[PDB]
Amino acid sequence: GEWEIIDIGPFTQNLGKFAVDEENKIGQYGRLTFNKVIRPCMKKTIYENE
Amino acid sequence: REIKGYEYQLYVYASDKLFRADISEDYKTRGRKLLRFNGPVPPP
Repeated sequence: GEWEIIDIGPFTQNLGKFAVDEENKIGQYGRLTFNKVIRPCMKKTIYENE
Repeated sequence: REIKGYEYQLYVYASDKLFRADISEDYKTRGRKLLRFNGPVPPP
C-alpha cells in the first residue's frame, strides 16, 4: 500500500549486517563481509484483513 | 486492525560488490527473514 525512503542510519545498517549474516549461511556468494549501505533504502508497509 | 508488517529493500555493498536484499519484518513480533538477495547489480 505505502512505500517510503528511510534514512541510512544505524537502524538501516543493522538491516544490512543482518542480511549479509543470514546469507553467509546460504553463501550463494560465499563468505562476504558487510561494508555499508548506500541509498536509496526503501520500505514497504503491508496490510490485509482477508 | 490492518497493518501486517514491513519490508526493506536495501542496497548493500559487501565484499566490495553491490548486492540487493529484501528483509521482511513482522509488525507484531518484530522478527524478520532475509527474503532475498541478489547481485552484483550496479549502483542505483
